[PDB]
Amino acid sequence: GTKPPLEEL
Amino acid sequence: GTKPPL
Amino acid sequence: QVQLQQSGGGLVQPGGSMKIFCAASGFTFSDAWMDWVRQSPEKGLEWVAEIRNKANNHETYYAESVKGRFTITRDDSKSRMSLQMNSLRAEDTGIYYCSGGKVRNAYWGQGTTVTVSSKTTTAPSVYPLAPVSVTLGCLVKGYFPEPVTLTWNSGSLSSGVHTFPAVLQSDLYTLSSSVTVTSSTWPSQSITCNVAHPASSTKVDKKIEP
Amino acid sequence: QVQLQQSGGGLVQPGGSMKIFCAASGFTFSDAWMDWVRQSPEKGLEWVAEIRNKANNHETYYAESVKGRFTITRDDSKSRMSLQMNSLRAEDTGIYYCSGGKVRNAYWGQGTTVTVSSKTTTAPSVYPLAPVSVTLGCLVKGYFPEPVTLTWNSGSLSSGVHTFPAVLQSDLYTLSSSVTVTSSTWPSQSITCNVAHPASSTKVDKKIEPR
Amino acid sequence: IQLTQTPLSLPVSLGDQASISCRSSQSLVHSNGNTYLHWYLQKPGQSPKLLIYKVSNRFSGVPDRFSGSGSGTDFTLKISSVEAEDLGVYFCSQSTHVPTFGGGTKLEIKRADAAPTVSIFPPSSEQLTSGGASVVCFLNNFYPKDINVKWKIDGSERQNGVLNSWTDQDSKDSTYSMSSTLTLTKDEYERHNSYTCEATHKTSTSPIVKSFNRE
Amino acid sequence: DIQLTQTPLSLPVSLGDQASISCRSSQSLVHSNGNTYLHWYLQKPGQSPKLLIYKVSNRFSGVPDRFSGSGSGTDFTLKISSVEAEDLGVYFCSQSTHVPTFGGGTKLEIKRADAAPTVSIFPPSSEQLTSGGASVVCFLNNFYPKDINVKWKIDGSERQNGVLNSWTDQDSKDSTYSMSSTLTLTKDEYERHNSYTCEATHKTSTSPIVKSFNREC
Ligand SMILES: *[C@H]1O[C@H](CO)[C@H](O)[C@H](O)[C@H]1NC(C)=O
Ligand SMILES: *[C@H]1O[C@H](CO)[C@H](O)[C@H](O)[C@H]1NC(C)=O
Ligand SMILES: [Zn+2]
Ligand SMILES: [Zn+2]
Ligand SMILES: [Zn+2]
Ligand SMILES: [Zn+2]
Repeated sequence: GTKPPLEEL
Repeated sequence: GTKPPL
Repeated sequence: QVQLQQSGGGLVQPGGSMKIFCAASGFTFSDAWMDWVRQSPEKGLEWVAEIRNKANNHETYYAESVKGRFTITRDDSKSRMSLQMNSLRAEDTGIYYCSGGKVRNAYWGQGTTVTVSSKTTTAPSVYPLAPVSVTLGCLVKGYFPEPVTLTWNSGSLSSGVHTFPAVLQSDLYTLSSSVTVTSSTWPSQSITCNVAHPASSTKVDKKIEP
Repeated sequence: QVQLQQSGGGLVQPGGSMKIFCAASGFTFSDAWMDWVRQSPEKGLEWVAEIRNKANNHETYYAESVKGRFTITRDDSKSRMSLQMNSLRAEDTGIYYCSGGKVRNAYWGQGTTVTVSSKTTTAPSVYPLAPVSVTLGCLVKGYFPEPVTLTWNSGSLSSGVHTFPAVLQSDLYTLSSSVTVTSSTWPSQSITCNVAHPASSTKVDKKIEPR
Repeated sequence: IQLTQTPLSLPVSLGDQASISCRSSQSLVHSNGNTYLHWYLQKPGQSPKLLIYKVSNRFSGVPDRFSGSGSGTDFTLKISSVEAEDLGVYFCSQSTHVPTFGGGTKLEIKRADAAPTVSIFPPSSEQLTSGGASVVCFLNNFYPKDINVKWKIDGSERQNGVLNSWTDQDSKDSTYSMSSTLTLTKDEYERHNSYTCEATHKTSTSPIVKSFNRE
Repeated sequence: DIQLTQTPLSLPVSLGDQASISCRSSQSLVHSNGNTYLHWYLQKPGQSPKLLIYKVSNRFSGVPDRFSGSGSGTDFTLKISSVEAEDLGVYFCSQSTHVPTFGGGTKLEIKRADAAPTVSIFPPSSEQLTSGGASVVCFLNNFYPKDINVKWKIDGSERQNGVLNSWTDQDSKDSTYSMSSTLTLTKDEYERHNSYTCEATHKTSTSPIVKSFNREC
């Protein structure tokens, strides 16, 4: 998967 | 028999 | 009430440029993850581009097939985003949806049409269809591009209406609509067909005459 | 070349639902008259349902045994049809063939199995059979449902092989295979039994060792 | 990442359950522990609308008739007690990787079986005086969806210059409607006088026939 | 209904010779439009059915003209001149004049010289034993004709409970058959005995064909 937004890190 | 295709 | 409303599409020639817009209300725009998603007969639904939260510094990403030609942008103060598209080609033709939320793809606008072209924009001819209980018709022939809006009695007559999807033959669309009503309704009550083809700036009312 | 490829088969509980599909290529599908035909020991070949030509408005007809439970579906633009089954019965168990063509039953696919049973899926035990020129074997015991595929040396060993049809026993299947090679071949050369059981997503290798 | 969605078409009776599959070409399980598999419904003439996100979370407003399950590469949407307003195209989507969509599954509502009401319409004065001729036939409120329309001019079949268009299924009564437009030159139209629209449908072995005569 | 009946059940034939198959319908196949919808199919081992002939006598494309069909009303015949090995399988007729029904099939066997089975016995694997189960296996390979009788004897005494037999279709390649017999026992009775014997009686041998082992406790 690709880098998620910071609220899903 | 039964109704066949055109 | 969350709302997403797309505007700006239409016909452009291959190799041409176009900007489409999305305007929102009903939520904190700066918190929302936004996407553009298009739909076409071929390919179906494809993701086109995205732009992230303020918290994520409005980071952007593009589908492979549009990378370099499209530019997605947003303005949180105006609750707006847009997509600038250059070197458009036939395969970019489709319905483009504005979509987003805190949840991502939570809400979707009605979409806007991007049609890439060659053909020349053409006003429709609108013909009334009087019968030879009773059923009437309206025929909207020889126009381009999509869309037209067709209504009966300004939308007041919707019970018993069937409006059929535009079909394209040789660069021109035709569509049609039927309305079925009781015998003591028409021709005592006037029934008319309202057609609008924004692209060619045509508005027309055709009264169905016995 | 014309191919009819079935897919979607497997194990289903009685009372349950299942969809199988058939993908066509190599011919003009909208012109084609299509059938589903099933095969079983307890009934041999059985017509199940048909779906006619575009010319003939995709008219459907069902065998009386499945009328109301089964729905046949077709998409000419995607050269595909399906069979959507509900309230399945033990008696629906069988190999389901996709068949069609301009001429009708002109072509048949390899089929997909439909097994209607409350027995649960069970991976097989794979046993190497070393001998006491030379014959070796592989014993594939205690699985459900069918099928497995058995291979000798990842398929590269096919001369002198006999693989036998599975037989059912107290809700379980067993199958076996023999391979005959020259004495100079084994144990000098490694020979191993490869067994796949799709329903359990298992794939096992058992080397035949001298004992 | 490929999302393979099955079946293409799904006829189901009101009150029955329907089940829709999509399988991915690789795990949808993100390294962060979440599975980003979503379901949408696009009703006729509307945009897609989110039903379920992250496998099984109903978005706000969505009834628990709709439920998603599955893991890894194998996912299912179930709709119990289907109602006609449920009709339309369902899509799965994944955004664990670069976002992709399944091909769609069209939910179709099972219906008794209904013959079309047919209507034929000669060219309007207005089109004629513009020097063109379209004849129109409406086939309304039929089921099932397949229907065949034959145009006959002076008894003789005419199969070029026909444009056909079907509506989506109407949730109100679960039927379809269909429009057929035969276009000729004005001069060709005025060279004949018998115009016939023949509709062949499951519901009868003999076509429904509507006609007019210029004479 | 309309049952179609095929006759005979099996048909052995020498290569190059003609084979003849019959298919009777429980009623006339002559349709109200003058056509007779009677089709013949061949199912080779491991394959699905394949159309040979449709509407009584019309060879589908690809079908060699050694295959030929004739008949009227309720009486139909498939003839196969110059039988080749690759012809073996099950021949089916079906009718589609009415709601489609299929025959029971007719197995074409290829007559072959005569061939004795190669027999192989296998004690349970240590793997299976180290899981508290015991199966003894016997392969009987490459034999003709198909009729054969396999017995298991344990310490001389025949055992028929717990036996699992499997045979292959005829192999186009050499026209022979092969068989697999599996005797399964609890690990306990397996260990209670030590003479294990796969026997087999076949045309090709005067006395039983014996393959035995003794357990060395
Ligand atoms: C990873 O980044 C890509 C950029 O196109 C997409 O936004 C994708 O959905 C992201 N994956 C997740 C789990 O957020
Ligand atoms: C008549 O219709 C039935 C419908 O199941 C079968 O298709 C049958 O084969 C048809 N008969 C002919 C001669 O086509
Ligand atoms: Zn910004
Ligand atoms: Zn259809
Ligand atoms: Zn003419
Ligand atoms: Zn071990």
